[PDB]
Amino acid sequence: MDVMNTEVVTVTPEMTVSEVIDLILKTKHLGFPVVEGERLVGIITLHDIIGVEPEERVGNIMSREVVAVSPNQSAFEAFKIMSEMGIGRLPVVEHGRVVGIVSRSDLMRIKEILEALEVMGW
Amino acid sequence: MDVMNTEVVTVTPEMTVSEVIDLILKTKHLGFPVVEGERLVGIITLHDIIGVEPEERVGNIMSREVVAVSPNQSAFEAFKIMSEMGIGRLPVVEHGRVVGIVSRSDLMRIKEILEALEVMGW
Amino acid sequence: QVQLQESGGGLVQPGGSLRLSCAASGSGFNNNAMGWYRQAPGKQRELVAAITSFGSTNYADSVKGRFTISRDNAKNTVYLQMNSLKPEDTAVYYCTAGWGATPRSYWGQGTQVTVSSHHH
Amino acid sequence: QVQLQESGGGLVQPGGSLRLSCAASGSGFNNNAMGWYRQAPGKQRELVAAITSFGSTNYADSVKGRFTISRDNAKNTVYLQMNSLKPEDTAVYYCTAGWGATPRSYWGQGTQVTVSSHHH
Repeated sequence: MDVMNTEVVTVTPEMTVSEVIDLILKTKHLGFPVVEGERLVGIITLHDIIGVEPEERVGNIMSREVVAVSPNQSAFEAFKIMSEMGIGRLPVVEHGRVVGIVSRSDLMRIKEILEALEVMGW
Repeated sequence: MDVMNTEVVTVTPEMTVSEVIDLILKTKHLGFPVVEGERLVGIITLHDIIGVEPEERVGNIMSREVVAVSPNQSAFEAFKIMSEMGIGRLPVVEHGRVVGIVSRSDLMRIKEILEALEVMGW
Repeated sequence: QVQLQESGGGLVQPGGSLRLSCAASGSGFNNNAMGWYRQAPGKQRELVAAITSFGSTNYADSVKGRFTISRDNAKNTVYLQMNSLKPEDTAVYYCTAGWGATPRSYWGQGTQVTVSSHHH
Repeated sequence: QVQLQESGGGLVQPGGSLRLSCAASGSGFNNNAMGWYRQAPGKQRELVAAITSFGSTNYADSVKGRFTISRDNAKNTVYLQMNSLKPEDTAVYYCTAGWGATPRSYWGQGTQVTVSSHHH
């Protein structure tokens, strides 16, 4: 899939809210896939850690319902899913293992250049 | 690369203009990559066969300057190249072998649905 | 509309010969281009040979000359004759159909061809 | 800014132990998460273990328990201790660095680890 980031920032169910906030401050990501090794087990967002004690573990806060896409799908399918579900990031998994991630932020900038493009083709 | 057709219609340098016209009438494609086996050796278009005798072979009419893309590139790079060069199709090769083809027609329809999309995300 | 059924194939001595056959059935078949692809144990699928309804052939350089392809248009059958077989020719050979010099639209289940020195 | 240099690795008996080491250099390294990936002869790259600056570990299920990872924060060095090694553990082991439970931003040149029964 195009517009896929292979350097995914993930967390484990045993990491604490405190360490996740440090990942947010470091990587500027507002959400992370939860993994056991590379196997996707959940998703966590900035909204989930609102008012949560910093010692709380991720596994008790994360959502186990995780929407994902396959590397065989296109960036336009991921854009459609993120627009339909209202989410800002979409993990890309293959055989249950996270192989990448697609952000709504990247595809929103990809739509702009597409409009900037296609005026040279006339 | 997204929006890639793996069922490429190709020709050989030894096929005749007559057989290429039959491929145009059958497949509705207005251009074909020229191959020796799977190795890309040239490109031929409908403009090249204008006024050419039907017994003429493809190798004497085709263009050996062939613009191509890698499967590691994105459909937006192929769209940019086709808009910049003014071509309607772009062969996708890897190790000199044609592995797919991307048409300007598909990407032009992909841009429309992108505008149709992104109104549900608001 | 279109179905392909391979035939033949097996174990052959290095330098031996072997003929693969493929019959195309279904009302959707209409003088399509037919060809052969192969896939080595740890490599990707790869074109061997192809032939159009006009009789125009297309060979991969590695099998050029050693392999010959022909087709019976009335019977919708393509044949792959292999000679001077090498151990590197060992692969699963798939019969394909479509249009052009590299037809990939329809595929058969594949047939195994093994080229290795063994007891005569 | 960031460079990784593997250390150790070689041939080990099935059920034996082996310790891999990796030192991170460069002014760009700043308490990054460090980990180990491996690639079998005919398979894709695959996570073995990882550890963050906070000390949080992450193991692939296949190596869980048998392998242990630790890191010296002052020396920017990560260690992979492998025990009860299996022939399926044979791979090129790459040292990685980045952020999170699966750091992939920076890579080392890799080091070979071979687990097979051989003459003592």
